[PDB]
Amino acid sequence: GPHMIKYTIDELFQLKPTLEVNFDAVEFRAIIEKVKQLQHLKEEEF
Amino acid sequence: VKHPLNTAWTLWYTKPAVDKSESWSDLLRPVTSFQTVEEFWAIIQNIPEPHELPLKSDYHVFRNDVRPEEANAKGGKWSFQLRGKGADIDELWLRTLLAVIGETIDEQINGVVLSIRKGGNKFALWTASEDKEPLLRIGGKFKQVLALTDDGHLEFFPHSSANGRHPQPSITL
Ligand SMILES: [Zn+2]
Ligand SMILES: [Zn+2]
Repeated sequence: GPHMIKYTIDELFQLKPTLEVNFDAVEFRAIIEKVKQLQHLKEEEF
Repeated sequence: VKHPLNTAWTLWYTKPAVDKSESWSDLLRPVTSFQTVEEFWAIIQNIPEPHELPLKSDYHVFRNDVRPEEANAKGGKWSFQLRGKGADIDELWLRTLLAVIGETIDEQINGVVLSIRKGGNKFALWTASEDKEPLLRIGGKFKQVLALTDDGHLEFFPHSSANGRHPQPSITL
């Protein structure tokens, strides 16, 4: 039959805490920053 | 100490194309998966906030057995246009994610998408539901999560409208 676990928003915030992740967070940020660099160079602001 | 979530979820990122040719590649990539509250917060702490993302970025947070994609699939999306709430995008996004992974928005909810676009950012809550009765309850709860007291920011688009160039919502709240 059914199965469920529910947490309220407040409950989840109360469980919020360097925190380890399982992906390369440095590379992920670097990719996004490189995109912003290229968008800035290519958009004509003036 | 672990607080398990009802299901596992995957965060996906859609990277903006910087060259025309990149539109021929798969720019939608899975970032990481999580299945506890602690794992969720570790991810949030280690990824850029919505307001920092380049134009044409998307974040997708979907149940593990759901890729973020037919027109003839069942259900649709509740689309939230930030408009005048745009300064609060990071907190509204986080609250939406908590409502989803904590299963309090839901009766089902497949995933949620953040879209960064010129002129205006939006979120989309993807549901398999069709009947207006559950969709109105979902949309009303979503509206409460977002602390919206005016009408017009929420539009429900059935999956069928995806085929269109000018899709039209069947519910607006
Ligand atoms: Zn400049
Ligand atoms: Zn912040």
